[PDB]
Amino acid sequence: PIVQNLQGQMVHQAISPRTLNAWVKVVEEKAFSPEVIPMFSALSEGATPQDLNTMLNTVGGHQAAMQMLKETINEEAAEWDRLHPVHAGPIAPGQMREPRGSDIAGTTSTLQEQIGWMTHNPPIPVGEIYKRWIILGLNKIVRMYSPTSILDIRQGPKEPFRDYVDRFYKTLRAEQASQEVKNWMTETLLVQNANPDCKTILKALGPGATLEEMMTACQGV
Amino acid sequence: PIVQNLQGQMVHQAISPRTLNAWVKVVEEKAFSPEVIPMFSALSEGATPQDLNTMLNTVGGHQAAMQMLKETINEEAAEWDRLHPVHAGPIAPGQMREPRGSDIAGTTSTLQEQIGWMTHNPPIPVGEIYKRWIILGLNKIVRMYSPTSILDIRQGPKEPFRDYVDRFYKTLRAEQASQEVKNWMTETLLVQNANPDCKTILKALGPGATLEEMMTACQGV
Ligand SMILES: O=P(O)(O)O[C@H]1[C@H](OP(=O)(O)O)[C@@H](OP(=O)(O)O)[C@H](OP(=O)(O)O)[C@@H](OP(=O)(O)O)[C@H]1OP(=O)(O)O
Repeated sequence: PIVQNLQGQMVHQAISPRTLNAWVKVVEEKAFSPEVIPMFSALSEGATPQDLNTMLNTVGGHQAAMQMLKETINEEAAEWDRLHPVHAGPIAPGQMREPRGSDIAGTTSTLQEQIGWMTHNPPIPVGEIYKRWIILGLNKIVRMYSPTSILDIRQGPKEPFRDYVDRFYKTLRAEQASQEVKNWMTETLLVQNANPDCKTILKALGPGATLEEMMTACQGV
Repeated sequence: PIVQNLQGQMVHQAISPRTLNAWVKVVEEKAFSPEVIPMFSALSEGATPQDLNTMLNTVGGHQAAMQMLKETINEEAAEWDRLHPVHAGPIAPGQMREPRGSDIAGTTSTLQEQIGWMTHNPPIPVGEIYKRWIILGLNKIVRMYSPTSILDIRQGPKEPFRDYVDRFYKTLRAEQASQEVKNWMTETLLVQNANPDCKTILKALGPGATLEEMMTACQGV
């Protein structure tokens, strides 16, 4: 985080040990359930790339996943570097050097330049692009850790409908696809994969039946 | 048919050989299934009654069918004679005479007469009336040659609903009862005769359901 001192100049503030330990416990306990992404984005609000690096390195276990995240961050940094070629020439006192692909990731940047980049007007959000790369990696990790694809979620012969819907929507949350495909999956795959006992009821209800109506109608079975 | 020559005068043009060939194929191979009527009504596009008789001689091979067709033509001609009593008196020399029930049927008329009748301002259609009588006869023949009654169209244990609906509608179009009985058949007899699973879904769907919703809800069963 970045805060203003008494004089009003921006000063970095280290993350409290409570937040850091909460994030570490979330990563080590939850495996990589899909709710880690919102929790991470809530715990890392307006943080400098050094803070993100601390929040990532501090994790003790799940080292394979952190390695995959390292690979994804490196690929995104290389692509960004290719997109922005270096402008040769001395930097005027009124500006600062343009951050390269690895300057964003914090492997070759000091704290002061990172503070200066996004506190400048107009701002260049190093933190908000680094967090985008990290979240893009976490999406792949979460998708990998989820057991089964959405197309293989099937209600058992005896399973209650509420548990089946819970499994289906957990898997769909873990799924990686655009929003339109997710809407189609919600509309059709839910009815299509049900057990024979509830499939007839769901078809008889109609094509525009809301989730509440389906679950209250299939409550007994 | 009727065409305009190089001098702007309407002149009869004979039916091309392959159109008569197509009609002969329709008569001899379709076994008077309910689709003979649309194909006749297509092949006889704007034909003077001489061409209608030329196409009709093909049915002369079937003794019973031609007898039914001739009886219906004669009955409609008698009704036409009754409803249009011949007026005795002088007529404007710029107008043609009046077509008798045996002159709209091309039995006692010449080609120039029918050309003048059809190419008139306002036109007096003889081809269309003759075609309507022929279609009445063909409706009677198609009804006679039906293979099964509407009450015997029952979906099989595993026949898809689409095939059953197509069979049912073909049989209903052959039998051609009145309109209200047709609506009652479509609404109720269609649901009644279905196989147990589709019957269950259709009953649970509700009463007064359009065909689209029935076929959409009963798609994969
Ligand atoms: O009554 P037909 O002698 O068999 O005439 C047909 C007819 O031509 P017209 O109606 O212009 O006389 C076809 O026209 P369609 O209405 O089917 O389109 C045409 O076929 P094209 O459409 O391909 O022109 C075909 O011509 P073709 O011989 O090139 O197949 C031609 O048959 P004839 O040429 O033997 O008269």
